[PDB]
Amino acid sequence: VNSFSGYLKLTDNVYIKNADIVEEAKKVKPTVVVNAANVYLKHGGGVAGALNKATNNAMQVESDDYIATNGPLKVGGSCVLSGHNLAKHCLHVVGPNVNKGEDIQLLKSAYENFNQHEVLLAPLLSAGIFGADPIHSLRVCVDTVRTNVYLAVFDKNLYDKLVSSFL
Ligand SMILES: Cc1ccc(O)c(C(=O)O)c1
Repeated sequence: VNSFSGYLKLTDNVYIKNADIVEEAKKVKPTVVVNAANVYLKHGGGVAGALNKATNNAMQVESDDYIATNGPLKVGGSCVLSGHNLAKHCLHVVGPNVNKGEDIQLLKSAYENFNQHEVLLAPLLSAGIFGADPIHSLRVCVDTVRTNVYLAVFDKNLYDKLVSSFL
């Protein structure tokens, strides 16, 4: 049993809810929250900007030190950093950004990072301002992630479309 409430079960391991991932993290304090990161861990907008704002910029301060030591992530890659006030850990995952011309085939590699964690609270990778089709992102999630993933979809209209269209 876990603390996640009000999710619709899509598969054996994938759950979905219309929720603000920031508000959801604050309530649940999950072991792992996933950030929709970029390779520079520059948390300006979308999920990264909202998560980072909720940490009072501590996520950005930690991230800048990580990049100064390690250099940029790979598209499709990840790193584990603090979850600050939102979670034990934040798994920063880089999905391909279609609005920068990145190979959408890298979305499966991105979701494979989730399999290193038994339970996660996550957004749909490469959705929102990363420009991918969220229906596609949910299909790759279901077909790639084998651990237990709780998906927070920000947009109510999109949430209803994802559920209604799910195969
Ligand atoms: C907080 C937040 C901001 C932008 C977004 O696109 C999402 C999401 O896709 O789930 C969430």
